[PDB]
Amino acid sequence: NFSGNWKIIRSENFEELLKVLGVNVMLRKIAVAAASKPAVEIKQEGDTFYIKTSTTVRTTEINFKVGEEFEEQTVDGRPCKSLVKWESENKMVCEQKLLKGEGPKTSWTRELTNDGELILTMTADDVVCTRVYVRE
Ligand SMILES: [Cl-]
Ligand SMILES: [Cl-]
Repeated sequence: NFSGNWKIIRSENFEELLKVLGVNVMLRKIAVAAASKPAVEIKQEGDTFYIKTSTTVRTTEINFKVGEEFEEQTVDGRPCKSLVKWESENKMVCEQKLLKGEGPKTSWTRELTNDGELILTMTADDVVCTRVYVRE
């Protein structure tokens, strides 16, 4: 199950994800370094989740239940309305809809492997970033 404190072990394509969302080079470079050793805390109670992710300069906290819309931010920091569903046993998928304006379609997935790794994917249109974590 997803509860725990998680440390990153792999990251692919993060800078490009930000690039396609229009994030400028200075901010991209700052963000990638800032998130290179994040702190991720998850508390799962059935279908209810608390997820806190902290970088060197940012901290985000979401509280949601699978199947119930909630507000969060896109990876580039725009407010959005999100909805998580279970795709399969321990794989949740989230569609995001901007609160204001338009932009590239964004989504994320979080799944647990049999070996206890957490895989996050984040997509912005046709660009996918994958980050893998393990429990502390
Ligand atoms: Cl990366
Ligand atoms: Cl992260």
